[PDB]
Amino acid sequence: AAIQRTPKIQVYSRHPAENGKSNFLNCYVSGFHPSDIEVDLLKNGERIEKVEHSDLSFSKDWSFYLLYYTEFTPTEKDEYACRVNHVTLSQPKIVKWDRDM
Amino acid sequence: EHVSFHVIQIFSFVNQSWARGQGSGWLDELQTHGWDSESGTIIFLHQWSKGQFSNEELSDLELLFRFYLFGLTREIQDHASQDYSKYPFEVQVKAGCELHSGGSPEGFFQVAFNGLDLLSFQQTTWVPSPGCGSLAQSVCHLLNHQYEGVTETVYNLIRSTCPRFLLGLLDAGKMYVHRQVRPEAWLSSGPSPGPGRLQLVCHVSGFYPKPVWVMWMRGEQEQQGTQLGDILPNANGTWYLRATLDVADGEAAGLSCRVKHSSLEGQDIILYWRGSLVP
Ligand SMILES: CCCCCCCCCCCCC/C=C/[C@H](O)[C@@H](CO[C@@H]1O[C@H](CO)[C@@H](O[C@@H]2O[C@H](CO)[C@H](O)[C@H](O[C@]3(C(=O)O)C[C@H](O)[C@@H](NC(C)=O)[C@H]([C@H](O)[C@@H](O)CO)O3)[C@H]2O)[C@H](O)[C@H]1O)NC(=O)CCCCCCCCCCCCCCCCC
Ligand SMILES: CCCCCCCCCCCCCCCCC(=O)OC[C@@H](O)CO
Ligand SMILES: *[C@@H]1O[C@H](CO)[C@@H](O)[C@H](O)[C@H]1NC(C)=O
Ligand SMILES: O=S(=O)([O-])CC[NH2+]C1CCCCC1
Ligand SMILES: [Cl-]
Ligand SMILES: [Cl-]
Repeated sequence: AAIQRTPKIQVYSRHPAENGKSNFLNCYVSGFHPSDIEVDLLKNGERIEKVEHSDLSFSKDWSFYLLYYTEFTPTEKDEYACRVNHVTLSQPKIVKWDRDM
Repeated sequence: EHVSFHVIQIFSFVNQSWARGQGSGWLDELQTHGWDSESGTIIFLHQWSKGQFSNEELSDLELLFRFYLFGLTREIQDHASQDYSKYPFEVQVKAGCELHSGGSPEGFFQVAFNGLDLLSFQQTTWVPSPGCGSLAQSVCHLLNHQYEGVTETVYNLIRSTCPRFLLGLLDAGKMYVHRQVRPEAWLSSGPSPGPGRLQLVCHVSGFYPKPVWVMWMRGEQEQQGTQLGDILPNANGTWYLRATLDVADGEAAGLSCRVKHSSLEGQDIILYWRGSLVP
């Protein structure tokens, strides 16, 4: 037997999105299992290269979570997203970061 | 007033040759230790991460971890290369101890197979998980009979070494563990939950400790309609929290987000919804 859990993907900035001021974009990918996952931060569609992320960990139900984060300077023209691929996803899920949030 | 320290290990067995392991140490929710798998060493994430243990003691801990990794992988792979269709599979281990109010230590050692509870170490005996029986019962039998010093070592680690190390860690990192970081709070307009309707959003980011109270209110009446999000992590050990409320436009004036946190020292954070009302 084995349990498969679909990742929860939440995208949020560390500070208010002030177009021009540096900031941090966080993608929190939680509640997934098994551990193999592919997380990418995307600026306007292409993959960001300067992406840090926490060490893998897991909740009390044994599901895993990860925090990917990057410094970024948001602008009006820019759209930022988090793309997660996992065995539970037929195809990668992309969650756009709501600047207006 | 309760504190814990955990060592978590995650093993992915891909085939009868390959298997990758990860490990970390956690004081409550703050990661204090990583594990370098190439050198097989503890990574001290903070200046105080050695927790008043000697370099000899910590290098010996690394020795024991390396031997335990070797033997654990060896025996599991030995059993699994006979069931190769079972590959790939994941094993998770959560060991450690909780210091209870009054200073009472409760150690624990829990193992999951493929994200399902496999077994635990209760008092001084391996206990299989109810459900997931045959493999649990088997492993529990092997652990309770063949593997001698494994059991005693586990008991002494989670019952004596873990709480001593935990209190040494709290003593060494007193300034970081008991820090108070004032949050930043701002307002925004989320997606229209309908025409005329209006989604007020209140963000509270950058706070430690994790406990926080966020609520939309008009005066003292807390709006029962506030939807509070999850407490999400920022990097560098602060937290983020969104609380939303959809109201009727024109009834949004006078609403205000309210944030209480220990770091505030009483003077709570209040942010009134302005919208297009301020020239
Ligand atoms: C620090 C150390 C201290 C901790 C260590 C303690 C834990 C270590 C590990 C604990 C696990 C012990 C419990 C075991 C339970 C079960 O025994 C055993 C399976 O039971 C039966 O076994 C049979 C085999 O025997 C199987 O039948 C085989 O199925 C296969 C399908 O792939 C094929 O059909 C195959 O057919 C052939 C073929 O076609 O050729 C025929 C050949 O005859 C055969 N040749 C043989 C057999 O010699 C060949 C074979 O595969 C290869 O040799 C060829 O390359 O294959 C057929 O045999 C059958 O399904 C199966 O149900 N469970 C497992 O595998 C589970 C995986 C093991 C570990 C998983 C859980 C991790 C351990 C738990 C956590 C670790 C410890 C917890 C705490 C940590 C320390 C405190
Ligand atoms: C294993 C059970 C131990 C439980 C009691 C631990 C006592 C605390 C003292 C430990 C000091 C450092 C803590 C983290 C060690 C590094 C680590 O995360 O290693 C994981 C590795 O093993 C998985 O590859
Ligand atoms: C065993 O697993 C490793 C990890 O991916 C891989 O490099 C190796 O080729 C695998 N063996 C196979 C696929 O036969
Ligand atoms: O100080 S603390 O807020 O307890 C530390 C929180 N660390 C988080 C960042 C990595 C993702 C999950 C845990
Ligand atoms: Cl290994
Ligand atoms: Cl605004």
